[PDB]
Parts: sequence; C-alpha cells; structure tokens
Amino acid sequence: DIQMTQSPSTLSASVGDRVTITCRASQFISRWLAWYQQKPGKAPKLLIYKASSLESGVPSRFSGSGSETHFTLTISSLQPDDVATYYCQEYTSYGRTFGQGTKVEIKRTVAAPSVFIFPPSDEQLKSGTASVVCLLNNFYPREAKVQWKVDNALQSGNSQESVTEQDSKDSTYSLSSTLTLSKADYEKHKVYACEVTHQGLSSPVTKSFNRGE
Amino acid sequence: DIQMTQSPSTLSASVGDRVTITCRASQFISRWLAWYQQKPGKAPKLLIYKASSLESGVPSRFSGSGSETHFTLTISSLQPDDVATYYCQEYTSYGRTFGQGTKVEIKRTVAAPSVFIFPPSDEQLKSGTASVVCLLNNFYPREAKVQWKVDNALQSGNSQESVTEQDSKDSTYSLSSTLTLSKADYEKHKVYACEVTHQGLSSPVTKSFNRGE
Amino acid sequence: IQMTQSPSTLSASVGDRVTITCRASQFISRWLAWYQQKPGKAPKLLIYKASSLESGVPSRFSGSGSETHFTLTISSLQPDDVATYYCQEYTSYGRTFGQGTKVEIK
Amino acid sequence: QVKLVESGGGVVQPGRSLRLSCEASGFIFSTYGMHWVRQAPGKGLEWVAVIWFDGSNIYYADSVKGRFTISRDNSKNTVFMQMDSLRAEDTAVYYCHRNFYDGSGPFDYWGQGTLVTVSSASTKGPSVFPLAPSGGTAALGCLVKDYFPEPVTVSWNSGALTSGVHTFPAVLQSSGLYSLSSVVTVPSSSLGTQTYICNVNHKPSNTKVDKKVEP
Amino acid sequence: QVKLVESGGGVVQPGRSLRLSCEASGFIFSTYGMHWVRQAPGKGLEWVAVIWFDGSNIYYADSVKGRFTISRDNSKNTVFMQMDSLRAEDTAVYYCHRNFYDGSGPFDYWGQGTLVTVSSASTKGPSVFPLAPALGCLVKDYFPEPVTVSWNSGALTSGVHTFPAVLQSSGLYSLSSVVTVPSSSLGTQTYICNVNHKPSNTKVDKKVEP
Amino acid sequence: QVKLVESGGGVVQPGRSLRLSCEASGFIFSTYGMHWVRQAPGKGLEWVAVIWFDGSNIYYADSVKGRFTISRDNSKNTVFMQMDSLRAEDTAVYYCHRNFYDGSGPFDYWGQGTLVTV
Amino acid sequence: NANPNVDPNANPNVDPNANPNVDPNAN
Repeated sequence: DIQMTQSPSTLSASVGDRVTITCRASQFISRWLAWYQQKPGKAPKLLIYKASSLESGVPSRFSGSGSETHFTLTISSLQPDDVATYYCQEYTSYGRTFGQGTKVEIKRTVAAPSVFIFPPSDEQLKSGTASVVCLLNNFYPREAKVQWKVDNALQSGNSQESVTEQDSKDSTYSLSSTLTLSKADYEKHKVYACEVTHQGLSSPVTKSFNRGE
Repeated sequence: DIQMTQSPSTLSASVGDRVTITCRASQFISRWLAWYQQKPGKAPKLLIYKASSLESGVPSRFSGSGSETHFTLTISSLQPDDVATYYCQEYTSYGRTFGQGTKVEIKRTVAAPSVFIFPPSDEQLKSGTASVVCLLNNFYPREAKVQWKVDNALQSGNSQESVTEQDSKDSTYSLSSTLTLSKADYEKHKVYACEVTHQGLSSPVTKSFNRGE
Repeated sequence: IQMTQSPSTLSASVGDRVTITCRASQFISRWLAWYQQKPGKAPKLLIYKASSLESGVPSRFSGSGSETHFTLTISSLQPDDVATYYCQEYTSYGRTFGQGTKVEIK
Repeated sequence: QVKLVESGGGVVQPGRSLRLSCEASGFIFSTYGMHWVRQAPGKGLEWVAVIWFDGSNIYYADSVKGRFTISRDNSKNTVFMQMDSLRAEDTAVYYCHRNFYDGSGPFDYWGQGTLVTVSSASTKGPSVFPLAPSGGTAALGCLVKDYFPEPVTVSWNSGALTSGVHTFPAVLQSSGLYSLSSVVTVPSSSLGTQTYICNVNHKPSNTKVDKKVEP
Repeated sequence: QVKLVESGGGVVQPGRSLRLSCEASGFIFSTYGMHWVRQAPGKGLEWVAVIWFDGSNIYYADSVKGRFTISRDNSKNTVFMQMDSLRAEDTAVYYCHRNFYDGSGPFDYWGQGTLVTVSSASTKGPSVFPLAPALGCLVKDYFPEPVTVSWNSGALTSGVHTFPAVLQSSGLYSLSSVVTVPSSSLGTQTYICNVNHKPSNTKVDKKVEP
Repeated sequence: QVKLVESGGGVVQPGRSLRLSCEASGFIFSTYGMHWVRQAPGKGLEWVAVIWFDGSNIYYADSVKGRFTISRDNSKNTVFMQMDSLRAEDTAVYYCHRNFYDGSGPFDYWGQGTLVTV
Repeated sequence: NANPNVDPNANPNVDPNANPNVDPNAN
C-alpha cells in the first residue's frame, strides 16, 4: 500500500502573501497527483491534475510542481475567499488514496473578548437538570481559558466548551461554556462564577452571580 | 454517424437578455464542439471552440457549456449585430456534422399594414397573360392572410406570396401577393378585389378593382 | 554508430528560418533526442522520440524525420537562443552523441 | 446533463444489515468504475470501494474488508452496497464518486451524501428553553436539548433577523443525546421590540416548535 | 494573405457530369486536409466530402456515396471534384473549407462559393413591365439566377423593397420591386428601372409614367 | 526527489587510479541504471560507460574497451569507477547521468561535473 | 518496439487517443 503525508498541519497568513504546502509519499508514483479543495458544508472541487497542469476556470494564481516522491503547491497573493482545506490524491491503479488535510486561515490584530453569564431558568429547574452557561465573543487568537468556581471551589470534569468557525467579516471567534448539574447541587450552593483568561487582557476577568436574584 | 438536435428554430428577445440555445448530441463526443454564425448570406464565421473559449476579436458573448451530451450558448444582452442564424458543429474524427439552425428576431410593438392594389398593364395584356398584385406594407408580425375575389368569387391555387427579411431600421415586414390568369378569363370578369386580415386591423380591409376604368 | 551534422556554421539575422540536419548511420527506429547546451552550463533535453516537444519549452522549436533522416527547424533565431546542439540515440543500453553545430555570429 | 443521487441512509442499531443505492441519470454506465467515499463527522476523507463496469475488478479498503459487499444490477445504471456487522465507529457521510481523464481534460462528478449513524437510542423531539438577557448591548439565547438524530435548523423571526446571530456546532453528551445553543446580540435599548421567536425545525420528527424570550 | 477560389459550376441538364476545381493561394498544401460543404437555397448546411493531404482518408456523406469522387493533382495545390448523374435537389451553392486547431488559435478559411443549378431548360432574357400609380417594376420569364435590379443607377436607393424570387411551376423565374415615392413628386427628373442579367448580356432600362 | 552529487578527484600525475563516486542524495537505485559522460575543453560530450543495478551489461566506450573497471556497491547507493594506465589526453570534466522514459514523460536529472587533469 | 529504457505499462484512468484535427502538443 501507499501512504501520503502533508507536512504543515495548519497555516496562517495575511492578505497578499505567498503560501506553500508540501505533499510527501512513499514508493514511486510517477507524475500522478491531484489537488482538491473543500469549502465547509459542501462537496470538494478539483484544482490541479498531473501535478503541473490546470483545469479550466481556475484563477492563474495557483501553481504546483514536483516529481517522483515530492510534490508541492504554491499560492501567491492570497485573496480572502480561498480559505478551505486542501487534499492530495494519487491515481495509479484501480483505487485512490487521500491525504490528511491542511487548513488555511487569516491573521489580523488581537481582540478583547466580551463575557456574559446566564443564570438557569425555572422550566429546566422543574425537569431536574440545571445548566449554567457563560459566553465569550469577539476574541483572537483561538487559545483561551475559562474556569468554573462554585462557592469559591474549583470544578473539573463536568463542563464542556464549543467554538464557532472564523467569521468572514470581522475574523473573530466565539466560545460557549456549559456546566451541567443536578438540582440538589444547585440549591445546595449560592455563589457561582466563571473566570476567563487570555493573551489580550492584562488581568483575568471574573464574572459571578448569586442564587435567588 | 452522430445525429445532432438543436433548440427551437425561432426566438425573440426585444433587446432583452438571457437568451439561451441548447444543442444535444448522441453517443459520447467528449468535449469537441464549435458554434458558428451566418448572417443572411455571406459565409459562416467562427465564435466558440471546445465549447467554452472566446475567439480573438469576437465581442463578449458569454457561453458556458457542459460535456458528454449537453451544450448551451448564452447571449447576455442583445445589441443589433446579433440577428442571424447559429449552427452547432462537432469534430471528433475525419469529418463534420452540422446542426439545423436557429434564428433570432426583434420585437418592438404592434403595427397596422397599408394595402394597395395594381391593375394589369396593357403590354402584359397583349402578352396573353394578366397578373394582379396586392401589396401589404409595414405590418408586424409576419402572420397575415389575403383573399382574392373575382366578381365576388373566392379563388385558390393560382396565387403566390413573398415576404422580405425583417428590416433593420423600423423592424417591419412587407408582403406581396401575385395572382395570374389568362387574358380570355380576364375579359370575362370586371370586378376584382384583394381582401386582407390582420390582428392589427379591427376589421378586414378590401381593395377592389373594376375593368375599363 | 557514427553520426554527423552538416551545417557547422550559422548565418541569419534576428528572425529567420533555420534548418539542422542529423544524418544517422543505419536504419534505427524512432529513437532520437536533441540536446542544447549554452556556454558554461549543463545540457538540457529539448525533444524526444523525434516528434514530441516535452513540457516547459517554447513552441518555436520543431523536430521531424524518421527512418535514417532526421531534421530540426526553428521559426526564428532570437538572441536568447544561440547555443550548441547535439544529437543522441537512446536505443539499446548505451548512448552515442554526435558533433556540435555552433551558431556563428556576424 | 449528468447528476448522481444516492439513498438508503439513516439510523441503525449496532450490528445489523443496511443497504445503500447510488443511481445516475444522463449517461450510460459502460466506460469505467464507480467509487464510494466516506467522510467522518470532523476528520478527513477516506476511500472505501470501487467497482468496474460489468463488475470484474473489485477492490475494497483495508479497515472495511470482509464485512461489506458491493454489486451492480445488470439492467439499470444502479450500484448497491450491502453492509453487515456494523460497529459504533462507522458513522459518517457517504458520497458517490466518478472521475476519468481524456485528451480533452478531466471529468469528475460527486453525489450529495446521505448520513448514516449507528447507536442504541430511539427518536426524540427537541426541548427548547430561553435565556433571559436581563449598560452596553445585550445578548439573548435559545437552548435546544435532547434531540436525536442530527440535524436541527434554527432561525429567528422566521429569517427576518439574520444579523448578529451565532449557532454553535452541536456536541454529543455522554448519555447519547445532542444539545446546542444559539445566541443573538441585541442593542442596549430595544425595549418593547416587535417580536423575538425561536423557530426550530427537525426533519426526522416533525416537531416545529416556536417559543418567545422576554427579560 | 490567404484566399481560396472555385471554378466551374453553372447550369447543367439533369444527368451528364461536371468538374469543380478549388485553388488555394497563400500557403502550401502539406498538412491536414480540405472539405467540400454545400448549402441548399434557403436551408441548412451539410457536409459532403473530405480529402487528406497526401493520398488517403477519403470519406463521403450518406446520400452522396456511389456517385461523386475527389482527387488532388500533384505539384500544384489543386483540388478537383467530379460529379455525375445529377438529379434534382442537388442544385445548391458549394464552398471550399479548410480548418485546423493549433498553436495560438484556430485557423479556418472558407471560399467564395460556386452556384450550380440543374434544370431541363435553356438560357432566356427577362421581360420588364411597369405598374400604374409608390410605383412598381415587374420582371418575368428569365433564367437563370441572379438578376440585379435598381433605380436611377443607385442615385435613389432609399425606401426600396425587392422581394425574393419565386420559382414558377412552368420552370421560369420572376420577381418585382417597389420604391416608396413622396405624395406630389410631380415632374421628377428620371425613373430608370435598370436591370442586369449576368449569363446573358441583356441590359434593359425602362420608364414609368402615370 | 533526486539530486546527483559527484565527488572525488583532483590534481594527478601520469599513472594513478584516483577514485570517482556518484553517491545519490535522494530516492534509490533499484531502477534501470546509471551512466558516465565526460567533456574535454574544445570538444563536445562523449560516452564513457554504463552500469545497471547489480551485475548487468557493463558495455564500455570506443576508446577504452575492456580496460576500465567499474562496479556497484550493495546498499549505500554509489557507483565506483577505476581507471589505470592513464595517458595525457584524459583531462576533462566528468558528469553523472541517469535517464529513463515513462508514460508521463522524460526524467533527466543531470549531475554535476568535476575536473581531472594529468 | 522494445527498449530497456521505456516502461511498458498503462494507466486505466486515462485513454491516449489524439484527435486528428489537433496536434498532440496542445498545452
């Protein structure tokens, strides 16, 4: 069998720059390669075949080269509409083989996150499960940390976080942190808080509230 | 032996846009197609080859077509250098195979005809055969009907009609109707009439001729 | 296998039709390649199989011929494209080059 | 023209059979083969099986060999796929792929994809709760919880309000049920606004539920 | 430059034989081939025959095989085409087609066009008649096409209508022309219905008077 | 990737057997073979010798039939060349060549040369 | 038609047959 690898796992570049992605293989596959591209929530599209050529309708800012056991793709002057995932491919028998996938995103200045906290409602309290949510908006880059305090006590192993895709207008992220518990724990304590730390802020931001108001 | 078929043989746009012509083939011709264009009569002229490639010097005629057996040609707004006849063409081996042909017209509005009649000339009477003409001028659209009455008697099978090509200034058609007969039968009748009907005229109009006046 | 090339000198202005002859020894198949060498560098393949053109090359070159007679033709000359041209046969295991054809000046 | 359609997806319990079917319209299937390509919920693409026309050359993947079967019906241009002994790891989106190259260029065509999932759980309707928004612009949210299977569609004001909206990707809880929340930023003093509604829509079970959020 | 010319053609009694010759001036016939394409009067185009450069690849149409043939003389670049046993519905306009796709873009060249009309008749001059009072001119009983008709030797060429020729069942052609005229253009300078027939030199000019 | 690098050589006196090496910098050498080719100043290129992987055809040139000794080396890919009884007209620049044609096109990978002077 | 330099094989996903009206050196 033949295994194919892509060296850079993720990329980051500003507008109007040069980016390169390299595909490495084992064994010998001659000049047979093809580079795909997939935008989120759709079907992939062919870009380059035979490792040097170009299909009709593709802008001429893409290029690719290499032979035998080392191939590469170069993009110059990155416009902000080609952010997607790119896959290798090799067609030398009755069977294909794909790569791992390299992601391309955009860079810009840092951002200051905004923090909100929502207390539980009565309808979910009636059912028997209480969820506490706090939300982070408009921050960059991706790395961020949120911690959960209940009655000035740290919790772990019972919270989950979710992040959205990078927007196409302001290029900022958003994060939601949810903590689940049973009711007895909810009326047992009185004080709740989630604390947020990031590169952008000078000091960690604390948000807290009290049960019953 | 690759039969081809085309879109309906007539079309109108009224200086509109989004005019499409569809060409369908049989078997597998891969992607080898060409689109021609012939003005009333000079010679064909080439526009597009490989089913999407604009020629050198041709104006902007957007034309995106598929593969296998389906092809389309779009117009993208119509000036007045696009009244003609368009043909498909294949080239996959030694030989060619043309299509049928599709025309394009221009619509402005409804119009009313002008009806005139000409009595036979005396020299043509001496020739032994008489001919009478009903002329209808400046009417739209092409459909029309004329009837010949000889002393209030309908006739058929001894008349012919001729219509020109749509004028490039006022975009109206002209019609001539010729009725031929022997001199002896001509002397046996005195009253003649050409009666026309059209959508523009509310009522049929009859023009009459009486011998000897 | 002994080969030869007749036009050992060239005399043409900027833009002209030039021809080069690559007479062979015996009846080989369509196994021939053309090499071009500029001064102080390494050779570079131009055309193989006596007809093909190979990728990443200007279209101004064209080779032809078969049997025992093979030729090369360029539409123009261009100051960029003055160098020496060698003939090669790549049948069997061993190679065999020919003689040079210097594109002379003035 | 040419366009492929595949069907047979859905839900199945862990270890019974299931049959897919991919059919085309526009060509005659007598030239080359047809491939099945599956994509995991958040990973890269993978290849499964290929069948030549008048099926003679049959090739499978490495982690799928043994428990799958693929065949062609010799009347129409329809290709089948019969799956036995499913495991909890095979939950993905299955396409239908066909490409080949000719001296004129490339030809490639993809299906659309039918989701296939394996688990041990029934079908349930989502539960919808508000988030009270209660100095600067505010934010209000709508929380769906215990719905199965994916996907659900949410929209505010029947699509009238589509500015400053966010819908985080769904996550899987330990018990085997999904939950997600959707949030909207709102001006500071939009008091007494026209209407705020949670339009939710679930396809597997018709449970269109609309709710309202108030301070 | 590059151009093509065709010779022969004209009028032939049904049956018999002809010979059409295509001459290409501007290049040298060394690669690819040449085709013959015909067009019926007021209908679509259709393919007839092809020839390759050296000696081979001779293919014909569906309803032209058996009859006809194609040939290329050596030395000079001539293309000959022999036809025989011509019945009706083979009267049309023939072109000479050269086409190939290469390099920067396509290369296509067409010919002027040769007219062939098969008929069991003979040459004849036209007969001109006026129309009583716009004003009209009628030509009848002439063969073969075409005829050029105009007014005032082109001095007055505005508002002129000339309907397409109509084939009479007898076997002779006829047509008419009409020119719009102002309301009270009394005492006009001259009105000459000049007519010209190419096969037979019969230049006739007439006058019209109310 | 293939990048042939040539090393080993220098100033010599009439009569010696200085070694020549063509260790490759990429891929492997289990396919086809490898050649040697020289160029003396004021002359065109000329053939030298050809060696396939393992024992195979070792056909020599015209001026040096049956006199040179060239051998492969199992693993640690390299081709070794040994000449004896040096004459004076053997000063030139030596290259390393590997050519083979495939259904996708050619592959040249022209090496780099070194100078040898008697 | 047998040399030790040329590799005798084929790729099933591509069929080589040039169109006579077109040269095979088209980009």
